[PDB]
Amino acid sequence: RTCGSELNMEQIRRTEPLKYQRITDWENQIKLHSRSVPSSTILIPVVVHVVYNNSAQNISDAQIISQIQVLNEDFRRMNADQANTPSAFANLAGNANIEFKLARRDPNGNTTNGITRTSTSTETFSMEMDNVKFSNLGGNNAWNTRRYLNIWVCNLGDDLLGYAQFPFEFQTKPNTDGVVIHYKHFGRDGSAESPYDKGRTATHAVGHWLDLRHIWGDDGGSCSGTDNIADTPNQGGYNEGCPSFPKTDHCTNTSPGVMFMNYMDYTYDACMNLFTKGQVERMRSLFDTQTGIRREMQIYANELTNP
Ligand SMILES: [Ca+2]
Ligand SMILES: [Ca+2]
Ligand SMILES: [Zn+2]
Repeated sequence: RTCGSELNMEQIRRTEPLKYQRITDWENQIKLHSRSVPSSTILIPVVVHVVYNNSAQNISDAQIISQIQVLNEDFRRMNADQANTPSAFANLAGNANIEFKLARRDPNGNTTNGITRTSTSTETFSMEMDNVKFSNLGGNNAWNTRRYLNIWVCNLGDDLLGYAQFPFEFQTKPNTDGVVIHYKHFGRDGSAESPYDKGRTATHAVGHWLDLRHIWGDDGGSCSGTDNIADTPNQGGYNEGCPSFPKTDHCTNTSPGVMFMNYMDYTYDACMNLFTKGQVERMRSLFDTQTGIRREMQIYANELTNP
């Protein structure tokens, strides 16, 4: 598994002090136990931009709808494989109470099914250029990122499964906010290629878009980086595949060990089955009705997701 949304804090501090200051300011300013975090289901209008250079990349509506279903299961703890969560970690599992719905009104007020399809001469898209997010670079412009979650689906290449933009970048880069997913790994079963065939590449990416970091701290394997979530055990490097429970490492060397089945690890889709309650608090805090960076998304979410 490969994702382009690392936050290697040691590297950022050494090379980009303004970015480092923005992240530390971000972490100092989060108020998880605020009275103005909504208690109700948070509704997210989604628009999926299919950007395709061949027929394989022009994935079906059924395939896209299955991804929306997977997001609703994972973000509402309605995933059947929650039965796989070790009992030692089950008391920490969270229900984000976030719902996703394809948009039914586009930004100019036209009716839509929430899926855009754009043909392109670009053979492979680059995370560095973010070219998939711009019509003039062969991709497709984002839809008002204060009101829609944009999910681009394209050919990212054999190595990258997806990438997201973090919320601390929203103020400086609002037009590229959203998530990009490799077309081979979008939706559940169907055209999705094993072992990333259960729609978890988007769950993981959407977690980044909702302020979560890789559980091991993007620190090359050390015990020094953090994901800023206390209820995710300190972890060395990423886990891949599907380890056996319990897996201990040099950072958490006692049972129940590391939470390799967390969506924010790098394990196979079928190996993942939970967010924690700490991760859920972080995600929902973005919708704080007083200071939540994504609070405007709830104002017209109902109108934008009704035909
Ligand atoms: Ca942690
Ligand atoms: Ca680590
Ligand atoms: Zn990631």
